[PDB]
Amino acid sequence: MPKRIVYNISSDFQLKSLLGEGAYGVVCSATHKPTGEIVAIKKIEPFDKPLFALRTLREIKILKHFKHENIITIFNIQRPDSFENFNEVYIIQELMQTDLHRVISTQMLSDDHIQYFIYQTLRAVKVLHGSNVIHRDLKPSNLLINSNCDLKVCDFGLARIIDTRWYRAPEVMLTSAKYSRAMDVWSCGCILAELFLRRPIFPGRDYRHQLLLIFGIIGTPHSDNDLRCIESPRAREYIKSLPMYPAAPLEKMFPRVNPKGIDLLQRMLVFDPAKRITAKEALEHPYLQTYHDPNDEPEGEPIPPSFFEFDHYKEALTTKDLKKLIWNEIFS
Ligand SMILES: Nc1ncnc2c1ncn2[C@@H]1O[C@H](COP(=O)(O)OP(=O)(O)O)[C@@H](O)[C@H]1O
Ligand SMILES: [Mg+2]
Repeated sequence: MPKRIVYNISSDFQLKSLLGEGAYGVVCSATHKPTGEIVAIKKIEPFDKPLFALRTLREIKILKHFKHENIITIFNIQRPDSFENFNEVYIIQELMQTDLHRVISTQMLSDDHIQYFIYQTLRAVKVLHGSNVIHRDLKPSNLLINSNCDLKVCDFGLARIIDTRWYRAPEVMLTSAKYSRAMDVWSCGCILAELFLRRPIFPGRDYRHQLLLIFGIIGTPHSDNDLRCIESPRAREYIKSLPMYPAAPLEKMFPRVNPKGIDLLQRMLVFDPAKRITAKEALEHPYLQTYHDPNDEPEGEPIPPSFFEFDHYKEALTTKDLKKLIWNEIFS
């Protein structure tokens, strides 16, 4: 518990350990004295840029609205004592043991575990997509895991309601990419790839490098038909200035990996977003039959765009505007 970590929270809590520290959030476990229960508290200081406040608002509205076995459970949100003093947001949630990035880099995983993790990740993506929400930042560190391997997705601040570059879909990097469910499926494929390979599959240093590593594996879109899904004719030019790589032979690349797993993986890492398998289909794929239960996979209920009506504001919301919005979401 670095001393330089201060939480203006109810004294009922005793900070125990530091679990994460970024430019947006800081997460620590903490004991709740009245019950003895250990929890996790995500502290956010969102009022220096509108971007951080928008991210904060989207994240708590999502966490307060969604209830699903594979979505992190929120217990409550600290109640600020006054509006003037309100400068930090403290989200109190169920404590999880670790996250998938930590497991992947510290554990050898059996096939059964890889199947179960990717399965739960897809089950969460399905309910979000069914509710017309795309996460947009799916990666192993945002997949929380506890001892019995239950997985729960977290970090919902970048979500959007429809209509790290290492896990980003190519379409997102070639143009003013439209938000689509397919970009989450692409990240899911990068995560499945990482589970098999035991390290990230496309660790690009920059945008150029990233595309280089990507086509290296899936094949360079050659024919016009392939590039017709790319809006910016210049973007198409860029692609053509690339080597014409052939789709790598994954069975030979991952000789110790379950073939069905390989098959599912190639249906996810497809250049053309429209040709990418959907979350729902992926749950129905043979690789996951041990876990698939079409009567236990919530389809979701549509959320209107007005749920984040502020994402469409013409004259960009002021920080004070955003502060009242966050405050009202906390007290409701
Ligand atoms: N509920 C939780 N239980 C245990 N660890 C957590 C929990 N929430 C977050 N963490 C840890 O904190 C890290 C960062 O949290 P995250 O919510 O993704 O915030 P950030 O926006 O900073 O990435 C995670 O990668 C994980 O290791
Ligand atoms: Mg995160």
